[PDB]
Amino acid sequence: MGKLSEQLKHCNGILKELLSKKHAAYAWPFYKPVDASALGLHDYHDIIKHPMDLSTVKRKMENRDYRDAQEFAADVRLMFSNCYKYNPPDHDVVAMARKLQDVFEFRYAKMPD
Ligand SMILES: CNC(=O)c1cc(C(=O)N[C@H]2[C@@H]3COC[C@@H]32)cc([C@@H](C)c2ccccc2)n1
Repeated sequence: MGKLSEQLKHCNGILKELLSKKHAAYAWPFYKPVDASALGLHDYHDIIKHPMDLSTVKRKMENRDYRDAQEFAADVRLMFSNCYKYNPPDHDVVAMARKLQDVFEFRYAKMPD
């Protein structure tokens, strides 16, 4: 019942909410890795050096990869940053990223001390 364990339980709660039916209308583009070939995005891996998605975050949490809340938050924010770097700001996927990041940042802020 340490501080790191407690903060990682809060992180796991956030991850479960991001994957829940409540947010599915805007969360679904972030469920699995970007399939660049399938979407015709043949420049994606030249522009994005570190791809990230919620299935990879879930795998790392299940494997006890994350040692603290800051490491978890860095991967979730990397996922949003990749979206803002690659996509024009008027694409629907950017509006969806903005909405899911608002859910993330407001609950992350309620981290137990
Ligand atoms: C994480 N996902 C993405 O970054 C992404 C990018 C693009 C995409 O085509 N981006 C190309 C824009 C014009 O040329 C350069 C950027 C399409 C989609 C798909 C799944 C999609 C998402 C939401 C609503 C409809 C469709 N996701």
